[PDB]
Parts: sequence; C-alpha cells; structure tokens
Amino acid sequence: MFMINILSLIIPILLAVAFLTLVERKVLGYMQLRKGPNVVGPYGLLQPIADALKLFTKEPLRPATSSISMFIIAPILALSLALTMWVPLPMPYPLINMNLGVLFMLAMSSLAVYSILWSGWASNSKYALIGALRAVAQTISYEVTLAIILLSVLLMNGSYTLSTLITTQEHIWMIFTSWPLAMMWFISTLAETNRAPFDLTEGESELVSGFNVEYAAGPFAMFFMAEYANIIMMNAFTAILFLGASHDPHTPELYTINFVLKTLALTITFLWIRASYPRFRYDQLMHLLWKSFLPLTLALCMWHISLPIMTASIPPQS
Amino acid sequence: LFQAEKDRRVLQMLRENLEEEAIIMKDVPDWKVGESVFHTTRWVTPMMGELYGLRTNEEILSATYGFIWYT
Amino acid sequence: SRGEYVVAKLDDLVNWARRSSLWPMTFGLACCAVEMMHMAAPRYDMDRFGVVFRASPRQSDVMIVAGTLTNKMAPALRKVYDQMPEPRYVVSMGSCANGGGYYHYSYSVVRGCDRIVPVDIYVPGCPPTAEALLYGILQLQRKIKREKRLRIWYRR
Amino acid sequence: MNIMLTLLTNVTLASLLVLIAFWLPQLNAYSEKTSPYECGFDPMGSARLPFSMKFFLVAITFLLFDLEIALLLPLPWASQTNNLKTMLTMALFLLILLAASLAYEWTQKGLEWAE
Amino acid sequence: PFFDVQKRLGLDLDRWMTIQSAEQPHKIPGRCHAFEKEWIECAHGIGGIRAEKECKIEFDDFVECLLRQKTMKRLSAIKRQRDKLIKEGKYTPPPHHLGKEDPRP
Amino acid sequence: MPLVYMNIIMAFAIALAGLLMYRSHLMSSLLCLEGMMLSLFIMSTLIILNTHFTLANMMPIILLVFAACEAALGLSLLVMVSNTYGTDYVQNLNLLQC
Amino acid sequence: AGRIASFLKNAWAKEPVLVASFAIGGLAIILPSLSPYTNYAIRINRATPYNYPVPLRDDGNMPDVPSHPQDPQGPSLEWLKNL
Amino acid sequence: MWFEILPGIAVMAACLFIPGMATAHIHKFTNGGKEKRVAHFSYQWNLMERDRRISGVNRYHVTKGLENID
Amino acid sequence: MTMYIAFILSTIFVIGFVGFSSKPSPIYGGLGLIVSGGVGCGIVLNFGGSFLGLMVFLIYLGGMLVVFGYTTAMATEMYPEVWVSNKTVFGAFVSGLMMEFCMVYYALKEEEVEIIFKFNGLGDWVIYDTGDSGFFSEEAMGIAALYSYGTWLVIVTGWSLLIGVVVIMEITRGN
Ligand SMILES: CCCCCCCCCCCCCCCCC[C@@H](O)O[C@H](CO[C@H](O)CCCCCCCCCCCCCCC)COP(=O)(O)OCC[N+](C)(C)C
Ligand SMILES: CCCCCCCCCCCCCCCCC[C@@H](O)O[C@H](CO[C@H](O)CCCCCCCCCCCCCCC)COP(=O)(O)OCC[N+](C)(C)C
Ligand SMILES: CCCCCCCC/C=C\CCCCCCCC(=O)O[C@H](COC(=O)CCCCCCC/C=C/CCCCCCCC)COP(=O)(O)OCCN
Ligand code: SF4
Repeated sequence: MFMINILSLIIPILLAVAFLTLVERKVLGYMQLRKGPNVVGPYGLLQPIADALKLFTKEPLRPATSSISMFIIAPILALSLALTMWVPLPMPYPLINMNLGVLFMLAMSSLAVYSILWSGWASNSKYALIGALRAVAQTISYEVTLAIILLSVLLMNGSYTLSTLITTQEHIWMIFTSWPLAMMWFISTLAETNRAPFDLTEGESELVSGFNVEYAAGPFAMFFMAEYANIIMMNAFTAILFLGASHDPHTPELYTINFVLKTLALTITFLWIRASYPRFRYDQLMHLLWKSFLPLTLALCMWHISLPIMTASIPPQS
Repeated sequence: LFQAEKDRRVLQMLRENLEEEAIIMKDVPDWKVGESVFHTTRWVTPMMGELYGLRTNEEILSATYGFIWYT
Repeated sequence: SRGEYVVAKLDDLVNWARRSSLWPMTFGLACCAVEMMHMAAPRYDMDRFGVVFRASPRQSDVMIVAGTLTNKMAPALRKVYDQMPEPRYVVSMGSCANGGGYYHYSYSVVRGCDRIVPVDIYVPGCPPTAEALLYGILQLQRKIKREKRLRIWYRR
Repeated sequence: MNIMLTLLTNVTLASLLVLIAFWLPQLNAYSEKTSPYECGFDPMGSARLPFSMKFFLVAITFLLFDLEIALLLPLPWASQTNNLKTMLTMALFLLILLAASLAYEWTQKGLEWAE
Repeated sequence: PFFDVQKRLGLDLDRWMTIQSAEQPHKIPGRCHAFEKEWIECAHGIGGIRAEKECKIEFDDFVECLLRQKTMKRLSAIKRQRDKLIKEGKYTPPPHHLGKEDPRP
Repeated sequence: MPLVYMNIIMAFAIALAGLLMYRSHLMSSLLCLEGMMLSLFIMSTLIILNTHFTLANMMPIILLVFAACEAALGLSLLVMVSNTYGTDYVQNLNLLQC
Repeated sequence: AGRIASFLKNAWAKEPVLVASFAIGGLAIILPSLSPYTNYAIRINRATPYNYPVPLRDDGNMPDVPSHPQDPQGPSLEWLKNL
Repeated sequence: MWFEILPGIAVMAACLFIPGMATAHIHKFTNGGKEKRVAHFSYQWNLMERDRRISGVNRYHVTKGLENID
Repeated sequence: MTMYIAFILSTIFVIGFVGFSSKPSPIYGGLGLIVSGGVGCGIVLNFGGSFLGLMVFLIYLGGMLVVFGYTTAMATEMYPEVWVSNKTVFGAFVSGLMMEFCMVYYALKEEEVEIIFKFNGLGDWVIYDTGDSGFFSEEAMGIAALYSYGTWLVIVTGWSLLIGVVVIMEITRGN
C-alpha cells in the first residue's frame, strides 16, 4: 500500500512540472503582450505532451570527449533528488514523518548541487566547465545564509519537525513575525534553484546553454523536469514555513487546498520575477549574499535567539 | 503501570529463556544452567540479545529497528 | 490489417508531437534576422505555435538560415548543422540564403545555403515579411505531418 | 525501511527513464556529430586544462562558516535548558565571533576577487 | 607536564565529561552507570598501582558491561548447540519461541 | 567487538595507508586526511551511541569542526605550492634535499 | 557626541544595512539583561516535568513535602496559569 | 485574454491536489480511518507496541474500549 | 544475520574508502568520499544518531564542493586517471577489495583475532539497550548540552575558528 503512496506522490509532480512549464510560458507571453502556446490543443493544454514525446523520440548524444559514466549518472541523480525532496513535507500529513525533516531538506539541497557540477565536468566542454564553476560559486554564496535564516526562523518553532510548523502558525502566519528573514529566504530560494535573476549556471546570454550545453533529448528533459520540480518543492517549503494554513484534523482537504493555492501563488511570483528583472553577475551575487545578507542575517539570528528568552516565549518540544 | 508491566514482561521472557536453555544445554557436561557472567550479584539490565536471542527474526527486527524505521 | 493500423496511429502521434514542438536555433546572420525577431514580436507570437528559440544546437529541431552565407561562415554553419540531433530541418530565409540574392556574383558569398546543408523550405523575399516566414513555418509543420516513418518501416 | 524503498523507487524510475531515452529513438552518431562543442569552430585547447579560480579564499572561508553552522544548529534544543543565561551568553559569544571573523576578512580585502 | 590549574582554582574546565556517571542532562543514566560508579568508588584514593590488582573484579564487570564479550560467547554457544540439535531433530522449540505466543501489556 | 567496528577500523587503516602513499597530487593526500576524519567521526559516534554517554555527544561535532581547520590549512598551503610551480606535485617539493 | 552624529549620518546615507545589523545585534545583546520576563522563561523551562518525580521515603520530618498531589504543599503554577 | 492562463494553472492545481489528499486517505485506510499515529519519541513507540500487543490481532489501530475490563 | 543492512552499509563504507584511497584523481576521490559519507550517515542513522549523521553528511557535502572547485582550479591534468586507466590505481583498488574480502571471510568463518582481539559478529542488533524511557532524544539533549555544560569547549572552538580565518588569510597573503 505504501508503494501506491509513492507512485501517487511521484506521478502528479511530474504532471505538474509538465504543466508548470506551459503556465510559465503562457504567463511570460501575457506579461510580454503576447499569447503563449495556444494552437497545440485547446489553450495549449497538449503542449507538455508534445514536448515530452518530441524530446523522448529524439536521439540522445554521447560526446566523444565526455566521460560517459558521470554524464549518465548526473541527470539520474538530479531527478531522483528532486523527487525525493517531496516526502518530508507535510500536506497536511507527510509521506515520511521525520523527526529532523528540515535537516533532511538541507542535506538533499546540498546533494542536488553536486549533480549540476558533475554534468558540467563530464561534458569535457569549456562552457560546461564555466557553468559548473558558476554553480560552485553560487552554492558558496547562498549555503550559509540559507542555513542561518532557516535556523533563526525555526527558533520560534522549537524543533526541526515540519509538521510542527502547522501548529506554530495556528493563529498567525510567520511572515508577520520574521518578514526580513522571509524576504531573505525568498532571495535565497531564488538563488538556490538557479532562477532569474540568478540563472548564472545556465547563462543563456553568456554561456549558450551552460552546463547542459552538451545534453540533449531525454537527459536534457530529465534535467529540465528536475529543475522545475525543485522550483515547486522550494516554493512549497516556503509556503509551509512562512504562511501557515489552518489544518482541520477532520478535514485535511481544506489544508491541502490552501497549501496548493499558496504554492501556486509563490510559483507565479517566481515567474513574475523572472519576467521583470535582468541577470546578476555571480561575483555581484556573492557580494550581495556576503556583504549585505550575511551581517543582517547574523543580527537577525542573535535577535531571534534573544527574543524568546527575554519575552518568555520559548516553544515546547525540547 | 507501564513500569510494572515492563518488569513482568522482561522477567517472564528471561524465565522462558532460562527454562529453554536448561532444556537444550543439559547434554553439555560442564555447563552450569543460568550462570551469570558478572561477579556481582546485583540485577543487571538485559541486553536485548538475552531476551530475543531464541526468538524469530521478525520480532528481533521489530525490537531493534522497529522504532527507528517507523517514519 | 492490425499492425499497419497501429503503426499508422503511431505515425500520427509522433508526427503531431514533432510538428507541435519546433525549436529553432537562435541563429541569424543578416537583415532577415530582424524580421525573424519580428516573428517573435507580440503581433505574430511564434511561441503560440509551440515555436521557441533555443541557443544550444543540441536542444534545437530547426535551423533558419536568415542572412547571407559567406565563405568565412560556411564551415561554422555546417558545424552547427551537424551537431543538431536528428530529426533536423533547415529553413532558408531570404534571397541571400536562398541563392545569393543581391550578392550572387560576390567572391565571398556562398550561392545558396543548399550548397552546404539540405534545405526543406525556401522562404522568398528580401527580406520576407514575418507573415511569410510564419507561413513557411506552418508549411514545414504540414510537411512534417505528411511524413510516414513507421509505416515505411513496417513495409520493409 | 520506507525511506529506503522511496530512494530505490526514485533511482529506478530515473534509471529506466535514461534507458528508454537511449534505447527508443534511432541512433546515428558520427565523428562530426559527436565532436566537442564550441560556437562555430574547433576548440584550441582542452577543457581539462587548469581553470583559475578567483574566489579560493572565499571558498575556504565558506568551509569555516559551514562548520560554524554545525555549531549553531542545535540551538532550538539548547534554548530549553534550565540555566538560560549561560546558554544565551554562549550563543551570543559564538555569533559575535562569527561576525568578528567576517569583519576581519572584509576589512583586509579578503572578500575582493583576485585580479 | 601536568599543571593542575583546575584543582588549584576549583574551575571544572573539562571534568564534567570525563566519566559516564557525572551529571548527565535530565538525569539520563549511562549504560553501565552502576559498574562505573562501583569501580570509581572502590578504586578511589589507593593509587593506580594498587587499584590495578585490588580492583580487578569491579573493572572486569565494567569492561564486560561495556563490551559484552562473555555474554556474546555464551549466547553464541547456546545458539550453536540449539542449531545442532534441531539439525539432528530432537528439540522442537516451543510455540512462544516461534511468534505464536500470547502477548501481554 | 561487532562487525561494524571492524569495518570502520579497516576503513581508517585504508585511509591511513592511502595518505602514507603519495602518487602525484597533494589533493589526494588531503582527501585521505578527510577520509580518516570521517572514519574517526563514525567510530566515535557509534561508541557514544552504543554506551549511552549523553554528555559525550557534543564531542564528535567538535571533532568535525577541527577537521575543517586541517582541511582549510591544507587548501591554503596547496594554493601556495601551485602558485610557485603551477602544479600540486609533491615531486616539486624537494628543494630542502640540500 | 557631535562627530558621532556626522559619522552615523554618513553610515546611514552610505551603508544602511550595516547600521541596521549593528543596531539589531546591540539590542539583542543588551535587552535580555534589562527584561523582567527572562526569569519567567527560566522558571517555565524549570517547571516542565520531563522526568518522573521519584517519591521520598517518609520519616515524619517533612512538613513542606506533600503526601498527595492535590495537597496544599509543594510548588504551584498559578503564576504560569495567569502568565 | 489573460484568463486563458487559468486552465493550465487549474490543471497544475489539480495535480498538486492529488498527493496530499491521497496520502491522507491512505493514512486512514490502513489505520482504521483515524489519523495514523505519530511516534517521534520512544514513549509513543512503546505505547504503539503495547496497543498492538493488547489488540490480539497484531494491529495497533484495533483499539480496546472499557468493555475489555469486564 | 538480520537482513545484513548494517553489514551491507559498512561494507559499502569500506568500499568507498578503498575507492578514494587509491587516489584516482581528486574528482573521483571526492565522488568516493561523498558516497562513503552518505553511507556513514546511514550507518549512524541505524543506531539512532540522526542529527550527527545528517550533520556529517551536510558538512562533508559542503566541504566536498569546495574541493571540486579547487581540483578544477589547480589539481587537474590533461587526462584524469580513473580506477581502470592505470596499473597502479587498479592494483591498489583490487588489493584493497581483496583485503576487505579476506578480513570479512576471516571474521565470519572463525572468531580469531586480526589486529585488536577476537570477536563474535552475529549481527550488531544484539548490543542494543532495551531502553524504554524518555519523551525526548538522548542525542538531542547531549548535543544541546554544548551550551550549558560545554562553555570551555565553545570558547576554545570559537577561538580556533577565528584564528583559522586569520591563519588562512595570512597563508594566502602571498608576496
Ligand atoms: C503510455 C505512454 C506513451 C504514449 C503517451 C501518450 C500521451 C497521451 C496522448 C496525447 C493526446 C494528443 C494526440 C491528439 C492531438 C491532435 C489534435 C488535432 O488537432 O490534431 C489534428 C490531427 O490529429 C492528429 O493527427 C492525431 C494524433 C494522434 C492520433 C492517435 C493517437 C495515438 C495514441 C496511442 C498511445 C499508445 C502508446 C503506448 C506506448 C507503450 C490536426 O491538428 P493540427 O492541424 O496539426 O494543429 C492545429 C492547427 N490548426 C489551428 C490549423 C487547426
Ligand atoms: C583566572 C585568570 C584567567 C586568565 C586567562 C584568561 C584566558 C581564558 C578565557 C577566560 C577564562 C575561561 C573560564 C570559563 C570556564 C567556564 C565555566 C565557568 O565559567 O562557569 C560557567 C559560567 O558561564 C559563563 O558564561 C562563563 C563564560 C563568560 C566569558 C565569555 C567568554 C570570554 C573568554 C575570553 C577568551 C575568548 C576568545 C574571544 C574573546 C572576545 C558556567 O557556569 P554555570 O552555567 O552556572 O554552571 C554550569 C554547570 N551546570 C550545568 C551543572 C549548571
Ligand atoms: C555590538 C554588536 C555587534 C554584533 C552585531 C553585528 C552582527 C553582524 C554585523 C557585523 C558583520 C561585519 C561588519 C562589517 C564591517 C565592514 C567594515 C568595512 O570596511 O566596510 C566598508 C563599508 O563600511 C564602512 O564604511 C565602514 C563602517 C560603516 C558603518 C558601520 C557601522 C557603524 C555604526 C553604525 C551602528 C551604530 C550603533 C547602532 C545604532 C544604530 C542607529 C540608531 C568598506 O566598504 P566595501 O564594501 O569594502 O566597498 C565597496 C564599495 N566601494
Ligand atoms: S535577403 Fe535581403 S534582407 Fe535578407 S539578408 Fe540578404 S540582403 Fe539582407
């Protein structure tokens, strides 16, 4: 019966990613005074099917200079991690109930970065190597700030259990309590998923396609699928962390609906930010994370450590 | 009440293991049935090998990794 | 029969999937590239047909040779054509890419990109209007729809 | 047990997806097709050559700050101790030392990329 | 060599961590709290040379509690004899040793 | 002594032997150092979890911290070595032969 | 006290983020010492019964040790109920 | 239209409905329909094992009421 | 003898250690060390040390990423060596694997001393504690006691980290 649960948690996210791309293309078109995919089926609803079939019936390429083992392993690792990240999240009840769920998400987030590095290196291409090094720099930029923000936010929760975040926000969203950390966390999620204005790893205008320039057909489809799944996962994590929906024990449908709506709103905001802003420089991105986000994040961490003690508001569940 | 029930369960399991060992090990000439491995005579908490040693593998797994694997 | 019907249905599915998702390479050479950009403009919106520019040749299905092809550029054009995973298609846009056009007798102009790569659709003009290029793209979609790969394989 | 099954399922699905993506379409690869990719022409050198990094010092400092993160993480549980004054003092001292190290690196041009 | 600054000032810099029976948080006991406390109390003040010989029984018990070597040997011997008997076929284990028992709270 | 203790000890021995053998690169020796640190950490936490030494649980974390320092130290030195020779080869570190 | 105003003006006009971070850190450092609720937090942490309260053997000389949980003797958390 | 964006979004929403809802139903169908127990600590696990032993069918969710105390 | 899960994990741990110990270029060394780190995380997960395993996995993954940048920057050659691209690397890998097999067979077949002392094996599930107590996690409070009890440890660790930052700056100053 658990295998059915795994399948029902795997297939819908793949469909949602396929659909998310269509929505993303359509939103960008309407923000740019155009339509987006409409001919392929009614309102472009069959565009994801066409893209999937076309990519999976196209011939994949094995470069002569490439190390084949890593070249094949990297997309597998990326997609597997993107699918594995979904289980810890509770909507309302998590598929796998971890005592330390947030630590699990952080560990897998670190693991996901390695796949990007490996694909670029195994390509034996100059642009791929540049993209891999850019991903290394991006991780160096965002990792510590993300972790400290997460710790400071969870200090009001009393544990690293993700389900407890539903009980902590029973009466008020955490956005009303830690909105500076919320903005920093949104920027950190934008940088984590290699999304504009931080899509430096792919770098379309600078590095052709970036790390996956040598990738084609099925492996590229899996990379793209993985990238979108990470986007949705991170937005879901943000909605769980900062906008706590009300959970009724006798009707989980209400919490599921609210969680889905908030995740979709955050994803649409991601597409909006992509549509509205230029691209950074990765040295400029690191300088922003270190010279601007890091000092204020340290100060916010000190403040959020102090506040429960001096306010007598220490959360339970030691 | 949980403390009392736990004491009773572990005592009964140890007694079952003791009787079973007395049955099996009688053939060995110089085998003292129920001999402790500690010089002291005070009670020593069992080791989970002394309780589930003679039982099936599934009970062993449920006792040893049952809580950790339950997620 | 049954096998022929099944492979015909598979042909229909595969052809629809291929023609509904045409990804031209971000490849332009000269004046006609501006009209190609005007095809991506909001008025015409090639995206609404499933047509999107992708920079990498490995992630592209079509190449639109829009502009004069010189002797210095021919090796690069051939190299980017080769690196396209199959199936691949080439669209010749403008007189310069069709047969030389205004520079047909030039010492440094390739008299037609069909000398370098096989061409599927020829778009005439100097430059063709964005409507003409859109019509050429839809003609290529129809030509893809007409193809029969698995049906011919089954009859082998 | 369940997490092992989930990881196995995800890995199996990704591996099978690679399998079908590589064995379903028709493969016709030749030397000019699988050649390494530059924009239009052949690359001069090799991508395996040394590639200078201008943020090595930032990488080492990221290592040290990453371990400082490991130090700071158990604070939600540490906040539940009886003697809150000493725990708060230690946490503030650790964060002040982190900020001091960051400031020291900043002032000595440690965050500036090599030119 | 050793400058006992802690003893001179009564500072307790690192002595709280030295032994298993010294004020664990929430009064959580060690696995061999009793054995270690017996060995420490009975070895106190008589020096290492004497406590090597006079204190061998308590340290023996403590090491056994730590590593469970003799208990492992005993259990392995019991299991091997039981396996040999069942292979010969004169044992017939009881139902409660095969998961067919009546559980209790 | 259970099997896992033997396996961790053998992993530590393998990492130590790998460090004691130098092939060409200093980075591989640093990797062997980090592997020895990982084996030490795993052994320490296994012993601390097996015998419920609650106050010992902070020790492995501290261990990891100092690992970084060593790692950090090595990286710094390695950079300088490259900056003098262009490669991290240990064969170049022989000027003190005389 | 006159030049420090100019320095803070320059910092606020040039590096507001650093000023905000330093202000937040200084507040986090100094406020807990001046708050009256920190003792309440300590007492709440102390009053959480993770451990089983082991009974005391009776010798007839404990007027302040209860014999039953509902007896008036022993600590009370009415302050916690009203907090 | 801009409302032509709505259908695709709706599809996405429907897909995002499937896991969570399904999970809840599973947690009910396999545990008597009463919100599968959470065991973050050893005491909750001990309670679950005790209930499993009490039930007599080797299922923890088969609860025993006051009628079992004759 | 119970699903051999801990035994399998420790075997993969030592296999990855052999993999990165043969020194098959720092890229594959880092790959082997990442595999071993995840495996050790699982090993200590099996015993109840969840936080320490995740932390080890987290610290090592972050550490490994820095190494990759460095390897690419200054620890690369024209043709990186893999385990089967060199006689010495393959010989070291094969010797390590054969040594592991020999030790494991010597352990299961007979209870004889190899380095320290003779042992028993019989599965590591035997040495558990039957511990039935607590609404918390012992490891959690043990780690959290770093701030209440480990004042000296916190002080020395913080000073070491600050001095380490100064040390790396001074070393890579150059001149
Ligand atoms: C199981 C996994 C493998 C298969 C996955 C399949 C996924 C679901 C199938 C997708 C359904 C969509 C196919 C039909 C859509 C065609 C819509 C219609 O408009 O097409 C017309 C013609 O229809 C198509 O020719 C039919 C295509 C499909 C025919 C049968 C489907 C076969 C499916 C069998 C799947 C089983 C595979 C099992 C593998 C194990 C011509 O349209 P066209 O003019 O161009 O574009 C519009 C332009 N306008 C504006 C001028 C009008
Ligand atoms: C005597 C002369 C010394 C000269 C040498 C100075 C160099 C060393 C640095 C300062 C001396 C360190 C001594 C601190 C030892 C810690 C133990 C003692 O201080 O008590 C602690 C008091 O806590 C205080 O926080 C002590 C630390 C305050 C000092 C801040 C650190 C500054 C040190 C300077 C060097 C650090 C480098 C960075 C400089 C900025 C804890 O007491 P308490 O919590 O009741 O009981 C805990 C036991 N329980 C759990 C059973 C209840
Ligand atoms: C007492 C509490 C302390 C702990 C809390 C702080 C937490 C973390 C914050 C500190 C992190 C490191 C501090 C950063 C030090 C940087 C100094 C520096 O040299 O930077 C200058 C920039 O900053 C300066 O000019 C130097 C000092 C500027 C002001 C800094 C704060 C001064 C005091 C403000 C707060 C006063 C107290 C709080 C009251 C708030 C007002 C009501 C150089 O700029 P660049 O980025 O290198 O150049 C790039 C563009 N050309
Ligand atoms: S055909 Fe005309 S517009 Fe097009 S590139 Fe040639 S000269 Fe320019």
